[PDB]
Amino acid sequence: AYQTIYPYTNEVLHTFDNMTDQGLADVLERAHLLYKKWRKEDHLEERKAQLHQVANILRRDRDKYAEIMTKDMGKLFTEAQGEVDLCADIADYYADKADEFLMSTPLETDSGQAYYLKQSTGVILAVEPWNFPYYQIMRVFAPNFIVGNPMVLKHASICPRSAQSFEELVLEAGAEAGSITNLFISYDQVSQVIADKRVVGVCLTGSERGGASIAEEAGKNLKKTTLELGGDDAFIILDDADWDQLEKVLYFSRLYNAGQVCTSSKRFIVLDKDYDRFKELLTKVFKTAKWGDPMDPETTLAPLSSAQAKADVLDQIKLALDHGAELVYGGEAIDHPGHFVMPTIIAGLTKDNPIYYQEIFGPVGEIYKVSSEEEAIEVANDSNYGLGGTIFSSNQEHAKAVAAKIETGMSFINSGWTSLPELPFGGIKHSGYGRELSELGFTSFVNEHLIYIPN
Amino acid sequence: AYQTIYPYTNEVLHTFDNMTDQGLADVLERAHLLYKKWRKEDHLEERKAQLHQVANILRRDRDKYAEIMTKDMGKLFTEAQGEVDLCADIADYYADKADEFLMSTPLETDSGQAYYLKQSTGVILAVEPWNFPYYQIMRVFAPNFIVGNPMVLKHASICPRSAQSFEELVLEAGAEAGSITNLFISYDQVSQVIADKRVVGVCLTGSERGGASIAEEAGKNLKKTTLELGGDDAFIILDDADWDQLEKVLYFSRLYNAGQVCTSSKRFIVLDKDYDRFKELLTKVFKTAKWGDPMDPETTLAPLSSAQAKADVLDQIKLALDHGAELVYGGEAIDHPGHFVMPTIIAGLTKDNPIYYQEIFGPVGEIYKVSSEEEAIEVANDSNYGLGGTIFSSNQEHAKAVAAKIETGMSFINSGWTSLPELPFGGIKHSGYGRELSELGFTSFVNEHLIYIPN
Repeated sequence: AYQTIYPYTNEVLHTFDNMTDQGLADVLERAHLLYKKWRKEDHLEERKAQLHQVANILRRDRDKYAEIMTKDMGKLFTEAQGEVDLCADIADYYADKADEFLMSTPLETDSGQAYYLKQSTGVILAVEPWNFPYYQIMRVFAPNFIVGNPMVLKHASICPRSAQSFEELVLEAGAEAGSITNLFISYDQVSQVIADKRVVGVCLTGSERGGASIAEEAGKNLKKTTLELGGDDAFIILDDADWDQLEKVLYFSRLYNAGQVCTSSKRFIVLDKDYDRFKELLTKVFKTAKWGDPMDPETTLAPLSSAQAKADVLDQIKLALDHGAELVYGGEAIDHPGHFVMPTIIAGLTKDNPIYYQEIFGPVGEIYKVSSEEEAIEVANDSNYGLGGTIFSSNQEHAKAVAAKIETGMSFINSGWTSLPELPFGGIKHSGYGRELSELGFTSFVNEHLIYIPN
Repeated sequence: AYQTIYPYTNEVLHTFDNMTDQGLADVLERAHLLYKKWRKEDHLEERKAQLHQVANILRRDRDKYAEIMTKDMGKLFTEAQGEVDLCADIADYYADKADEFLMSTPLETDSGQAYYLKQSTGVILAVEPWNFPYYQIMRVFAPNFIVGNPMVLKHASICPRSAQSFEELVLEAGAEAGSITNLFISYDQVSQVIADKRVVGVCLTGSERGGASIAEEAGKNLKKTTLELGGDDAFIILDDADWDQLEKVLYFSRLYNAGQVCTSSKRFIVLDKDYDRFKELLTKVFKTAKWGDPMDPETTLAPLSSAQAKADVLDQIKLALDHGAELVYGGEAIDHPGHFVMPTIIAGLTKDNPIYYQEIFGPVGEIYKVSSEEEAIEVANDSNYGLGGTIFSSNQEHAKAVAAKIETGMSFINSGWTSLPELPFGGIKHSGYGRELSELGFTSFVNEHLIYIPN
């Protein structure tokens, strides 16, 4: 069921009715007709103006949109405002790069004249998670809206108000009905949408289980897909790391959004000589956390998104300890109605311990000890994920060399994760395939139409 | 079973045994280790020199490789020689472009420095068809080899000698064992390969059925894929078409490789005023066909690839006629042990006729009649396929404007299909997704690894 249940009080705020089969059919036909309209007639200029208007409205009513996310999945109101700003940046970026990104591409050949057009393909289905209600949508809506692919959205069950308000936001900006439509549907209906001839692609962000189910259904129907899955990013601290700068990013690196970030710095990798120093520094940092009302500007740690999320993180901590891990800090239950989990630090992780290979979507620092840089690289790559990662070193060329050896899609030098409109986002292995954002994400669902005239 | 049965005499020449579970396991491990070796050490220059050597050997022994394709699937020896020459060009092209294509790409950002590397990902599984034994393989092997992705191949059951000899060719070029390995496996074993963690991607060229099976399996395992499926390309003749130039390309457009080409000109779309004239012309061109021994340089029409192929084409022709189509030329059996089908032409096709929407992988010309350019476009787009197509017009500007309105991946002006290393190849709808060749095909299974350094 689609419901808004405030993670801070655990009170049901809204309950939405699921979309009917007839409604779904009407939505797909409307989207398909809109696709044909944009395919036969050039309406790019209008879409550009509309996307800029989406950005204007977000600026103006930022606090309202920020509060909706907080009440939906519990993130700090201040973090929610930051999320809105990034959405404004993404919307404006694609509106500005439109003409450039859609330009035809000349091809070098001495046999004749050749180039390819970048054309739209059809209706795109987007399946998104709750950790960044607006950002997850905008990452794919903005580029596809500009190319001309109408979109249908299946958002997470716990952030229906965010999903619904995004659709209303685009309609308010003046976009034609059908540009994007939220779908309060079940898993079976999602299968029907993917099997619908009017839908030409699927982009999903979420868990491996959901990804495997959606990709399997898409493959059976010959629909292209892009998958953005979990991560268990390695944060590697080399011997020449600047610890003054290190202390400044630690809180953000693992406790931002209460650790519910695919690119969170889940696995800290430190050298023997810095091991004790780091355990003490991370503990000092985690101790500054102040949990409570996410709407209060003083709160610096939000409650997890749901009761189930809290239960899973707590069980993972228990599992780690039961298999030999060492409890460095926290691990103490928080007495409060909200889904709170206190910052916790575990170490003494070994390959025979299950948690060594598991992603923990919570405020849990994990410390891995290595004796050399080569050992650091080995541990970083001994993972089923390959999304992000950080290399901390005062020597830029050194950091760049080590980063290249990490089997992952993204490497952040001397900093936790960052996402910007101009930077491609995506990974490898179980983190998925394909990319979102930049010009790379822009063409995921565009048809490169070759035009060839031989001499 | 994997067997070489000469289409001209229907004589079984070779019978190969299937690879075992252990053999498959040994191959995957070897390929996986080779991937690691190339990822840890720089062996690009050697791979470049080795790819050039593959081209040199193909050049030197062109006739032996050509005859192998002729004996496997029956194409004209002269055509087979042409395929080899294209393979030589594809090989030389990626060897020469290697450095340029692998260069790191700078990303413009005002927040700091950013760029992304083009790194290898792992072992790639290629599934190929018999229509172009060597070209189908080279299209994907050349780019992935340069990238550093070892490859495993599952080729068609009727062209095992081609598959086996291609592996021997790469070995003879000095490439390390495992660079590419042919696999005489079953469909079940193909599923195991896709589910093996050492395999990170799958590129298939073939029928919709095979495509859906492999893509569905890949999706379930979170593996990225590219699909090059069939086509039912429209060959549109506009009002200002140069009929002298038209007559020169017609034979090739539909009878090349006996019509067994995905980008064959299967649907001729002509205006009322030109209808009768085109019927006469196509009939005149088709009458020049000389079927017989494909090794004979006198032959201009080869037998189909198998008895089943022949049976399917003949049934499609019968189906068309039973539903209202008109027989304009041919349609009579050829008495000979070979799998021969004489050039046939049908017209009077209506949307109510099943064949109107079916691809015919044989020497069957189909004529659609329209009254205007708008109708020509509607017919061309009223298809489940969208691979290639042709626009015939003396006014290039006009031809290009019309081509842009066709929903397909490629448009050839005043000529039938053509494939070059520098040109991207692929389509939309049931024709698949993704592109081969060019730079686009080069990055299908590349990990664009982002390196970001904030100010």
